[PDB]
Amino acid sequence: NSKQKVQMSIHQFTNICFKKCVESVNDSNLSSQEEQCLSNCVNRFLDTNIRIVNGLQNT
Amino acid sequence: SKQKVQMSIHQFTNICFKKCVESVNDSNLSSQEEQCLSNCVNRFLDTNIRIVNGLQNT
Amino acid sequence: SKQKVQMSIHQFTNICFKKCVESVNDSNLSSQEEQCLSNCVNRFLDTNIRIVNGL
Amino acid sequence: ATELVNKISENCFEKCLTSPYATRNDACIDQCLAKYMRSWNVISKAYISRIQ
Amino acid sequence: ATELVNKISENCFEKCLTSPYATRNDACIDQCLAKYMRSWNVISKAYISRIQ
Amino acid sequence: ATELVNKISENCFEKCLTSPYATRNDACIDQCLAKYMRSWNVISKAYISRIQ
Repeated sequence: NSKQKVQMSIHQFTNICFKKCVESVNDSNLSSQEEQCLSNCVNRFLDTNIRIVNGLQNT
Repeated sequence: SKQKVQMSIHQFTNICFKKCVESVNDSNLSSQEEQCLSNCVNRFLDTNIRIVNGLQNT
Repeated sequence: SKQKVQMSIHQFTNICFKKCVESVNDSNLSSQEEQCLSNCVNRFLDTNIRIVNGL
Repeated sequence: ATELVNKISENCFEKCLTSPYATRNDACIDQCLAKYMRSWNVISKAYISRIQ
Repeated sequence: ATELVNKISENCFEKCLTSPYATRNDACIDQCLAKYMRSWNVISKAYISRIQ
Repeated sequence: ATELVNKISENCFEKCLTSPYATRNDACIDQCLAKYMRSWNVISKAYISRIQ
């Protein structure tokens, strides 16, 4: 791996996904719903990257 | 400035794509969205000049 | 200091201008949108401190 | 050339997927990619025709 | 164009122009520029007055 | 390192404060910070489990 880059991406993903999944701050606890949205969001984002990069070669 | 062509085109594309493409249903640009896309770039460039002129005017 | 001040002012301006300047139809800032503008900067700085202390 | 990848990803993520992001939707991404590259071409054309 | 120039352009583009972007609107941009520089002044003033 | 601080600030600024930016909503910021760091943990976990 690369310790430095491992952090890098996590910051960016967190920044994108937090906006999209944390709709409001009323308690300090993450709900069931917003925790799963958060991990789906990251995965779905990675899936997109691969789809895009694969697609940029073939085509 | 063979690199600065890419760098701007990337950025304009990013701004204009958001503003002119209201949905992805086919892999094609319609006429309306194609003209919006070129207007958007031109209008943007016009703005830059107006701003920079205005900054040295002031 | 010299450069770093400008860079913050640029970004604060960029954030706050969006949030406070709703519709342009003259070149004057009103009394209201002027106070929103200065509040916005202060409130932003307060937030930074709260966050960094908290971290 | 590689940051590009991230911007398309963002743009296409916003238009093809929604909270809670359960269902993967690759038909929409492919289209969105295609649509994106066509947009790029039009903008670069418009842009260059302006630098005389 | 410098970092500042581009951000004003973006801000004023958003507030003075709408799709399909056929019709230019220079009067609005000039105002928006003026209004932008006044905003800058107010923010820098507020900012410096808070450096202790 | 410090870049993080600014992004949390932006995110929490957007969710806790709305123009006219009159009053300090500190209770909300604290929560938002707490909620932000929990989000970070979940993403890093999801992320690392992917790269296996």
